[PDB]
Amino acid sequence: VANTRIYAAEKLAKVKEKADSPLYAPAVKTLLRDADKALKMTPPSVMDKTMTADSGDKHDYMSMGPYWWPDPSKPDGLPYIRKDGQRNPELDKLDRNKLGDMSKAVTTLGLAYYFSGDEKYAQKAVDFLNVWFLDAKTKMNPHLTYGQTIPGKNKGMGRGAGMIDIYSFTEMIDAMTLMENSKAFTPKVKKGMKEWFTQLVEWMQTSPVAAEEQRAKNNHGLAYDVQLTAYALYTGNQDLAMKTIQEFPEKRLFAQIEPDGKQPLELARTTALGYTIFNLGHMLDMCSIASTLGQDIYNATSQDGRSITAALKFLIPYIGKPQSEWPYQQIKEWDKKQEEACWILRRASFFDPKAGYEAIGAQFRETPANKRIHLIYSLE
Ligand code: NA
Repeated sequence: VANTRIYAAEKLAKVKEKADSPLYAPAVKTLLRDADKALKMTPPSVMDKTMTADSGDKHDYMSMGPYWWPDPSKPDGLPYIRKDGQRNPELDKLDRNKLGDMSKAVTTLGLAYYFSGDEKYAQKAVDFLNVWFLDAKTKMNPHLTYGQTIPGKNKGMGRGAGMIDIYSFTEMIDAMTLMENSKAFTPKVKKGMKEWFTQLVEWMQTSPVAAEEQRAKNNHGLAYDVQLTAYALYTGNQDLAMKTIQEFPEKRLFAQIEPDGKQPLELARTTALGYTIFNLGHMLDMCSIASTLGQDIYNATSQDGRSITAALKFLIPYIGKPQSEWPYQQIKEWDKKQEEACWILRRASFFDPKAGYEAIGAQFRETPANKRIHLIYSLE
C-alpha cells in the first residue's frame, strides 16, 4: 500500500491487483494509451512563454487571471475587465497551460507506471519533472509572486488567486509517491522535488501574495489550506499539516457552509453549480488527506449544523433534475457538472457509506467504463 494522501491508498492497491479484471481492464487500457500519448509530448517549461514577469526572470511562473479580458471601451483594452466564468484564450500565451500539461502528464505517467510496472513511463515522468523543476536552464522558481497577473491591474504583480493554478500538484505528489520504486525516480530526484516543495511552503507561509490567498473567504482560501497540508506532508512537516487540519473546520467549513448547506460565495457565481462542486471536491480532498493522519474532517459539525454533509444535502436534489430547476446561474458545462456531481457522491460514500450516496450517483451517472475515475475512486 503506497503512502498516498489524496488517493485512497488501500483501494488503489486493490485496483492494481485487479487491473486485468473485467471491472478495471478497460480503464487500465485507456490509462496506458494516455501514457503512450504522454511519451510523445516534449516536456514544456516556464521558458516557453514569450513574455517575462516584471521580475525580469523568465524562470518566474507567470499566468493571467483567466476571467479578465480587454475592455473594448478603452483605447488599448486597458485595464482588463472581468467576465466571470468566461476564460480569455490569451491566458495560453503564459505558463498556466504548460504547467497543466506537465502536471497531467506526470500524473498519467506515474499512474501508468504503478499499474503496469513499465519503467519507460517513470523515465518519461522524471524527464518532465527535471525539465519543469530541477534543470537549471529551464526550471520554475518555487513561488507564485506573478501568478494571475492582470493587464493594467495590480501594478504588474500577481495575486493570491494564482495559488489555485498549482492545485493539481496535490495529486501529482501522489503520482510521484507511486513511482518512487521506479529506477528513474532516484533518491536525487526525490530530494530535488522535496527541496522545491520545501521552498514553496516557505514562500506560502511568508509571502504577502500567498497571504492574500490564505485570507480568501471562498474556494480559494479552502484550497490554500489543502495545498499547504499536502505540501507540508510531502516535505516531512507533519506538524504543520496537523495544525492546518485541526484549524480547517472552523476556518473554512463553518465559515463557507451555511446551516442549510448553501455555500453562498460559490452560489453567487456565473458557474454556481461548478464552484459548489469545485469546493466540495476540495473539501473531500482534505477529508482524504486528514483520514491518513486519523483526523475526522468529514464529520466535523458546527453547533448550528454546518458540515460537509449539509453541503452535500443541498446539492443532491439537483442531481438528475433539469437546469430549469436550479435557481442559480450555470452558464456552461451543465452536463459535465451533473456528471461530476455523481462522482462527488462516490467519493462522499467512502466517508458515510450508510447515507446511500453511491446509489444516487449510480442512478444518474453515464460515465463510460474506461474512464480513469473508475480506477481512482473505486468501490474496493
Ligand atoms: Na527509485
